[PDB]
Amino acid sequence: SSSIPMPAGVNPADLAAELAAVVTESVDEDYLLYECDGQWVLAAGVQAMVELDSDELRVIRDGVTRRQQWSGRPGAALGEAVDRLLLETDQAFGWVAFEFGVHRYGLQQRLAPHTPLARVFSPRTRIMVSEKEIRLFDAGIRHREAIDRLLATGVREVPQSRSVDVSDDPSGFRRRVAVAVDEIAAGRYHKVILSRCVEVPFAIDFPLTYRLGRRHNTPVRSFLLQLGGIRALGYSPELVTAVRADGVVITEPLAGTRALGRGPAIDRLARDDLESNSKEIVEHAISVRSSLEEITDIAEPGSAAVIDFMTVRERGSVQHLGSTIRARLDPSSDRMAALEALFPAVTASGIPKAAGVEAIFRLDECPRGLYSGAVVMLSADGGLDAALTLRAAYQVGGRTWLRAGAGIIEESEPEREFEETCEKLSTLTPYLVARQ
Ligand SMILES: C=C(Oc1cccc(C(=O)O)c1O)C(=O)O
Repeated sequence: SSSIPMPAGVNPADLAAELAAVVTESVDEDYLLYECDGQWVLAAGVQAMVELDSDELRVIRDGVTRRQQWSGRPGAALGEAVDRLLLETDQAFGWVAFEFGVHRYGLQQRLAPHTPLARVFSPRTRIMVSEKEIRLFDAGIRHREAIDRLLATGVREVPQSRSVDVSDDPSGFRRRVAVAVDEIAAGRYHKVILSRCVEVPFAIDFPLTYRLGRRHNTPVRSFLLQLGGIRALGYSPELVTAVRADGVVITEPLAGTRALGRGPAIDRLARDDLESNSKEIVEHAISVRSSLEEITDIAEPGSAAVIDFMTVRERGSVQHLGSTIRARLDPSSDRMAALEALFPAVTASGIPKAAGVEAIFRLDECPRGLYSGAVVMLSADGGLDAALTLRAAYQVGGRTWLRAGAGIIEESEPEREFEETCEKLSTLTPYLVARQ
């Protein structure tokens, strides 16, 4: 509801991130930038905030915090609070923790009090950036003036990045991998994704880092946020769930990994290896089966289908085997129920789910929080778009970190699994812009 023609030699990702940096800073506000199918949506300012925790639900608007106790499904509690936000505004944005998906698998009591499950907000203003134009939704005079100043200033040149060491293992990932391998060999579960955090020993400039890393990655979705004391950015390699206004539900499971970006002929050899490797084919097949079973739980009988099976999905520093699972949302179900059914992603949890999710509580640094959760965009028309939170950097308090994991199966070796985490961390490590 008002538009500005997109400038000549300006990329949408660069202008969207610059608007997020410069405009929100001049007004000192929180925001969330979400990239979805050629559109960069900047959700600027917080009109109301839904905070879902393990023990309480809070809705915060114009200084007033309303508290509620909730029981049963976290999805039903969040759904009720978000539908309310959406009666007022067209779109809501936020993040859903890994911990949101534990209730389905009987692990609710394992959550410590005040464990975040989700943060979803109604923005005061939305600025939508595409190749076509810049659209303004409910932008006030002060914001419009700040936008015009940004367009006249132009985009900042991105400085040289600063390197980070990913070779150290302070959290004993190699040790934790060996424990999971022993458990799988004993028949406890088939696969588990374990992870490790990597401390970034300097403050980074989130918008500039986002810009730099975006030039070198091909994610399904991307985000940049500053929300409630959390800064985060990511190049999501997978849609965990999308629910369209017409009832169509999609999930894009990934399983299997090879390095990418190492040179054309090297990348082709790795691509050919991935597509013919029995170990990778088996795991992908098993994951697509698990994913189909989950989507079946919320779909119209017999509406579930695999529309893309076992194809190479290129993701910057890595390439994965991917499938697309499509269904029709059953009338007895809803968008939150679909999210819960597909949560946490099989890709970043384990198989069987209940045993794999429980192994993560024992064998990984918990709560995972944003990592392996999702970044979400919800619409008043019933839409839900949820990007899997992998290939992301975070800043909370005075701490900046990266996080990456690997799929552990019976044949897994701690050394090769550690190397696999290095490949995934390389989606970001060469593009970290130091804060100036
Ligand atoms: C979990 C991470 O990445 C992954 C993505 C897709 C598949 C796998 C897998 O192991 O089959 C995988 O490990 C991470 O980037 O932290």
